[PDB]
Amino acid sequence: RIRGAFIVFEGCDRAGKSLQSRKLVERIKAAGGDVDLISFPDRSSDLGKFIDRYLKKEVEMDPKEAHLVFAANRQALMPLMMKKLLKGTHLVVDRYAYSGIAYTLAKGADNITMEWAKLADMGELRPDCVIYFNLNFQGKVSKVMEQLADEDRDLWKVVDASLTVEEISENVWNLVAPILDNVSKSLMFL
Amino acid sequence: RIRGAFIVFEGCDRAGKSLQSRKLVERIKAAGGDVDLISFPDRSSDLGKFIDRYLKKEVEMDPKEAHLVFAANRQALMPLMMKKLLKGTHLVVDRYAYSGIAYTLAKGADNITMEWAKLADMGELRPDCVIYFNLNFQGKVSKVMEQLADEDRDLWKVVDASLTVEEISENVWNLVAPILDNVSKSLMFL
Ligand SMILES: Cc1cn([C@H]2C[C@H](O)[C@@H](COP(=O)(O)O)O2)c(=O)[nH]c1=O
Ligand SMILES: Cc1cn([C@H]2C[C@H](O)[C@@H](COP(=O)(O)O)O2)c(=O)[nH]c1=O
Repeated sequence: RIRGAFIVFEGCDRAGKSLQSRKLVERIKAAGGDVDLISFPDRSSDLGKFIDRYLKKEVEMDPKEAHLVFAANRQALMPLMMKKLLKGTHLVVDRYAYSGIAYTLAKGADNITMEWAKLADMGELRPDCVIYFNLNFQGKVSKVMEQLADEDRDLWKVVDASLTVEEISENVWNLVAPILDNVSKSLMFL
Repeated sequence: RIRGAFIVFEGCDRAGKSLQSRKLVERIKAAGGDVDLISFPDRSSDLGKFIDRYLKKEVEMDPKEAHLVFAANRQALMPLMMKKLLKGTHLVVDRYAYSGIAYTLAKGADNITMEWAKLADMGELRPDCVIYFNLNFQGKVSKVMEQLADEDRDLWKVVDASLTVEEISENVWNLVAPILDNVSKSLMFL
């Protein structure tokens, strides 16, 4: 067993996650490393195109409905992701189950709790590290992201997404690099 | 609290569930009762039309993906269903979470268990009675339906779907009628 690391980037919209994920992937390749970039929702599947329609406000879904649909989109990619990590390929993943929970809880729907919202993604891979880009609807998403982060300060590392692009990139590298060495370990699951 | 009963019909395809559900609804109305008929998957929503495309083999979904999507389609209707029962309206429901489990387990996918498959539908209403129409892919769906039925012989009543239409209708009435009187009770959940 020689496995890659599983790195998740989380945060509110506009936090520069998309760019910082491409940069981390570039640093890992500059270290001769094998790495793939995954982004959720995965819009390339049939369900992902439905989700894209949802995000464009062309189709509607209730809170619990939408929660399970975004989770199904993640569950769909677990065989591919497990194969890649086991081959030794690192995964950098932009948004994951935590976005799923935070965006679902921020809707304030009746009869949803955090305990309920954790059921949908059970069995999915657990990341070796979650990088949270810390920078209204987005305001309550951040509140949930803070509660998740403080629930598990082992997994969650918080970067200052207000600093410069190159500066954030540097701080992310400094957190992630020790993990790349240390994991080559059993897979962890939610 | 004066609530209606929640009756689920389950079984393999071709078991006459669709007709027997319309007949039960007719008997309840003939008893002056308020009743609505619900069928899953609910093809009238945006997600339900996606599911219809799935069943027509026009879109694809992996086992775990499909499981959560069919479950989201059920979760979507829970506010409506709870409102109806609380108003005293009986619900006769053709297919439910149990079909969801059975059809999902019959695919024989890797890394699915019955324990996993029960997570998606948690929080949904639990029926007061499940009528199982007892009459290859459909062969393993029946095997799962038998295991579910024998797990909980309080809830599950098994009818002989080989007898005549009018005869099955009679046997279903004889099981359901005592429940209609007795529930008018707290709601039960999965
Ligand atoms: C992964 C995920 C994303 N989202 C949202 C966050 C974004 O507003 C949107 C698309 O994200 P994106 O901009 O990163 O593509 O989908 C959810 O609502 N639930 C989820 O589970
Ligand atoms: C409710 C439900 C139905 N199904 C299947 C059973 C049928 O083959 C099909 C449509 O059922 P229908 O003929 O009762 O409309 O969908 C699932 O695969 N999963 C589910 O959760």
